[PDB]
Amino acid sequence: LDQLRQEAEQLKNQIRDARKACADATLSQITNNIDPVGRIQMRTRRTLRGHLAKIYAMHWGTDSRLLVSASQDGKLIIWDSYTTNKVHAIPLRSSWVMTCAYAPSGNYVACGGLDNICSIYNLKTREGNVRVSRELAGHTGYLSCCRFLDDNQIVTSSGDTTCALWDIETGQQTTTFTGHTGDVMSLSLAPDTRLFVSGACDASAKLWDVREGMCRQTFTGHESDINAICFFPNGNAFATGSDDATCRLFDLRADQELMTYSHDNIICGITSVSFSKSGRLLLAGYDDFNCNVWDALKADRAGVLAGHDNRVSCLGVTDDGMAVATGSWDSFLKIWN
Amino acid sequence: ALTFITYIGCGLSSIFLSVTLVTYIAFEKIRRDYPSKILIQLCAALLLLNLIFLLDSWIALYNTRGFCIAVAVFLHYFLLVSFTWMGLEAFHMYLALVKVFNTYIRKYILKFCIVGWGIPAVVVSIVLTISPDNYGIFCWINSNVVFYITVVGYFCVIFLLNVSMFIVVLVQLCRIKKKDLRSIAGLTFLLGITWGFAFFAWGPVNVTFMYLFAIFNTLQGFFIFIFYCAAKENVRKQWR
Amino acid sequence: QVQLQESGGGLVQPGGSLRLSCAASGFTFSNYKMNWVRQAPGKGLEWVSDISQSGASISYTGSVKGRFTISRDNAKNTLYLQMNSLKPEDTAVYYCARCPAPFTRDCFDVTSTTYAYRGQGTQVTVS
Amino acid sequence: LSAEDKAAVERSKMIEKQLQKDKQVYRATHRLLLLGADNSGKSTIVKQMRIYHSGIFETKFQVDKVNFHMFDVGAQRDERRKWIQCFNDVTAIIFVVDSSDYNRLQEALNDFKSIWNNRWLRTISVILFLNKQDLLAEKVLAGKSKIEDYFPEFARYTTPEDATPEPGEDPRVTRAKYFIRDEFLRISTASGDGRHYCYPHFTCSVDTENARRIFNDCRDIIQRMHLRQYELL
Amino acid sequence: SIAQARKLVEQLKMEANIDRIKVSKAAADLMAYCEAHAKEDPLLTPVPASENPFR
Amino acid sequence: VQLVESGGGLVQPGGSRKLSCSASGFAFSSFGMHWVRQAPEKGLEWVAYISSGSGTIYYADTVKGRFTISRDDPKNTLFLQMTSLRSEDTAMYYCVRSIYYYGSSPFDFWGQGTTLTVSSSSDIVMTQATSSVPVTPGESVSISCRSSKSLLHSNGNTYLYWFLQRPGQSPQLLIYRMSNLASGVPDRFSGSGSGTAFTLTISRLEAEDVGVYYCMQHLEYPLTFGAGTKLEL
Ligand SMILES: C[C@]12CC[C@H](O)CC1=CC[C@@H]1[C@@H]2CC[C@]2(C)C(=O)CC[C@@H]12
Repeated sequence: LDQLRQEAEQLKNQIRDARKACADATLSQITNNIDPVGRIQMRTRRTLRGHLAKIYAMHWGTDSRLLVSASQDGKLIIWDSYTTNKVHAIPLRSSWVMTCAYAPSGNYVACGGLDNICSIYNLKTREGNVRVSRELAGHTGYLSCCRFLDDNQIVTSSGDTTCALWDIETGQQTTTFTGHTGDVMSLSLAPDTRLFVSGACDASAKLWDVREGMCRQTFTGHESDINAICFFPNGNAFATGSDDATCRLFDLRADQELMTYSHDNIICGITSVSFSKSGRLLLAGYDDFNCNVWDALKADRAGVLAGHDNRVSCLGVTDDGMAVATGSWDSFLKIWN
Repeated sequence: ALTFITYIGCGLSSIFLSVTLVTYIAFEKIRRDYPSKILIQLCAALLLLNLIFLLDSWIALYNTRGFCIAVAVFLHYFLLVSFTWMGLEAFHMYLALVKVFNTYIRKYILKFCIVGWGIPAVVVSIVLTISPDNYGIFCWINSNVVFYITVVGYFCVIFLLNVSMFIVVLVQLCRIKKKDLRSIAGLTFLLGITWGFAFFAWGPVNVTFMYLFAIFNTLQGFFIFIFYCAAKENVRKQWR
Repeated sequence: QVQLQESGGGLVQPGGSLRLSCAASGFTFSNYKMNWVRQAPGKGLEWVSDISQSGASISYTGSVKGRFTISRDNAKNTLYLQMNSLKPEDTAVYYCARCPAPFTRDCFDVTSTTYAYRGQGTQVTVS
Repeated sequence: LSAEDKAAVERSKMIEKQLQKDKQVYRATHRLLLLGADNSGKSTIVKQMRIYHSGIFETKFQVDKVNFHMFDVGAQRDERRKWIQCFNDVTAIIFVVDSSDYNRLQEALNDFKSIWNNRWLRTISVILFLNKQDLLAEKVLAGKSKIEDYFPEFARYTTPEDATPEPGEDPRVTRAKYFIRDEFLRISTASGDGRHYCYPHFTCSVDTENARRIFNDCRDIIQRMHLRQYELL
Repeated sequence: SIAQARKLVEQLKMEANIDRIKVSKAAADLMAYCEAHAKEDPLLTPVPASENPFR
Repeated sequence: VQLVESGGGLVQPGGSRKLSCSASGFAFSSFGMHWVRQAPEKGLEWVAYISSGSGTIYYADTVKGRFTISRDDPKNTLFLQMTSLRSEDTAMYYCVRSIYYYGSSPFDFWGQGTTLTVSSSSDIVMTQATSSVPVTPGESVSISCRSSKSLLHSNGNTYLYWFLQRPGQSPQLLIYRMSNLASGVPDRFSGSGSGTAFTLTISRLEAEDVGVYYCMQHLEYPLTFGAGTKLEL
């Protein structure tokens, strides 16, 4: 066994020497002559109220009006953030739901939590309500994030150290993604739906190819549990958020942390991370009851979105990148713009 | 005499009750629990009571029958609304400390607003219907039989409820600490336990007990501020 | 990478002495509570000791209480466990482990199987 | 607002009317987290209570007309730092202990240190159940297992003056009983600082009063929360 | 175990022989995307109120 | 999803008849439901609307004080009681299903009809000027529509709905809100317009699309329907 492990260390030594020789410059000095982002003042236009417990997760719709929000009361509420209306309410079997996704067709909403089941909800039903379209089961851990690929395929990150691509029409795993040694908290799909990064609690993020179920490449540099991960808008980079009060930007072509977003006054844990439509304003979401807005190229705060009363569990930017919805553990969601 | 302190006391009550209301309505983080929303309605009663009483003390120079009664209607209703909200603060703690479970009725504050603002609204209306002359004489009630039926007697219903819940709070707060002065003194000025000084003050027994009715019960709104707005850590954190 | 490489350990006699060092790379050592966990053969993991950031919160399990002592060094990023007098029911694989998150004293799932921020191990055998 | 907008604002208000009806259900039920070890009688505390009154099992019991949800974990892994944050607004935590065994008490104490001090599991009180008192009673009278080996502070210890021994109990058993409690309470009375409270109970396996013990403790918890709303505590 | 450590090494061998372009070129491409889509970011430059749909 | 109607017959003038449409196949409390009547050789004219979980009751001008519409949510039945029936009441009345939210499909399912034979301004005129059109299978026909008042609200949704009434069948929703396509409709149908003038375009006209085509305005509360555009062969 010791021949295997020492071989594994010198592969880590070969990778780290390859990454060190790959870094001729850094993003701090490539972007040191561009104009500063300035102060981005940003306030709440819509305080979406009506939840009964902590808003654990949300997901925007692709039309940038509809959003679903998951809470620990056993409800998914579909919201119209333009008018504060409640488009739908979805009661659940389990009130411990840790994620929800909005499909990019408007036809389905997933949810999943400690019940170890991804429940797909059919919204556009002829009979006139929401029902359980599919109880996707097979995981042996809590589902922490799920995202719809296109209308019949979903990848679910779970607490059994695995990610899994599921066919909703059959209920089965087409492919399974294994390799993480810890709890997997978040996943993010690239904007051509062929690769996805998963951030887990082993201080590493793995890029997976969804088409044959393998890990391309593993990204280290974090030093605690990654609770948040989000792709850059082009698809060549991704940022991460974790408990070490740092956010780190990882390019998929050159495997390094190009920038750490970390001040000394911040001591808490990042729970949610999402970029803008251009990837200039990395909005992160922390445990200091606040949402700091980082410049993604210069490592300075552009403003703090401070309107919440507990941990901001979820944070999402629209697909036209124009409103930010931050949901917290105080049962309120807030539309910043 | 006391008249003087009375005017500086009502002023010091009113302006620092106004600080309490602008804090609680604008800052939404200190309004989630049910004692906070009852506190706003008690402060809104006590704000409007002082302002009408200061209006009744200097704009009583008019000798018009209509408004002498009107202002005496408004001083009477705001005094009985404030007494009812003192009792509903006591009534809420029976549904928070004695009956601890199953005390979420939908529109809980709205049912308390019907009791707090409407049960006084009935009783000021019916004594005005029987004989309106009583209110219009400083315009205060001149009939003096309804002083002991509607002002004092309704207050005695509140005071036996508020003292009995004040004992129960001291009964409960002993039984944790067996198994702090700021905490007790807040419940004194929240419920009008210090309104029981009036039972000695109205009798000619001591000028001192007459003075205590003037220094404490006039500065109640000031003491609600420094025990439930200025003395809370979450309010002072959110002032920054 | 979070790499906790703990040296030391060996075939010591009963009553002997051993220092287990723990070199840590990839994280700021002064921001995290550190742990020692042992696994005796075929009876699972067991927490041994825990020192906080810059000391002053040292606590032990009962079986090693007067005997073993822990010391951190926030200069070389090194953790130490000095073992003074060893019984032969102390034979185990001793692991350098770390509190899950930084800036807190909240050590969850340190003794849990397949824990990420725990060392590879070092064998201490007493016979 | 248009014709379809004003009916959509109404359809929000019927979802207000449904969720205020479900807020009546949610506030009148009290979520409790059953988190104990495998050696302990955690499944027995499920079984005994539900007769008298999947990664999550859910046990509902009704004592004196009030609702009491109890959740314990099934298929969840042994890593317990990310899913434990979901139970941050539960009324109480039942920490069932196998007090009879001694080689796994300190693992339960380090479990108890982790729950009591956590930044999101703070303000949650723990209803401590110390199960297997009957087999602890047989073991101390047998005298086979010496507590002094695992805990070397049972020698300089004496039984407290406020102790309440049940009749027909040997003094060594009562000394062994209250030692395990005081090991479990100096964890709790060192970092809570009047934010949450520990309620220790010496319970038998087949005892039929554990619902009343939870209800008496849960009455205190919501009493203490209401006193903090006036800052009485 | 013996099975897991085989997988670790087959994963890292598959990870090591990939193509890595320089970080300065990777920094420039991320810089070029933000400058090209500068108008395509209402969070950066504030939208006029009429346009804002959440006004 | 079935909306079968009861009631209706030979009612003498000045009488009273109660019409009930039963709902087996969809949830009843979630849908705000209308009554639309069809005169024998004329078009469609809306008479009533009741919201889901009844809060606003809208009637037309000619049926305002004389008809009442009520709603029985447990029994899944929609009631229309009528008083003082004039001759014009003669018509076959449709039970109409509609939900209202963002992206919803109002007027999607219509009933079957119940024949009622009575014996011997602010409203938006939805003019059509398209009584008849000689059509052949395979060509691309255009059906025109004009409104008296502009239907483009400040939201951005222009409230125009299209219906297809087959000769012996109920009307069926084709496109709603100007051009939102309905679920069962083929992709042949396409809608356009500019707020006041409107256009429906059938591009691959088949045999089953024979019928009278109706327009709609859902902007103003009193709904009006067009005379009809008959695509005869
Ligand atoms: C307290 C109260 C009654 C309550 C009012 O809010 C404030 C007030 C005005 C002056 C007080 C009066 C009660 C009776 C008093 C105290 C007197 O007898 C002289 C001044 C009078």
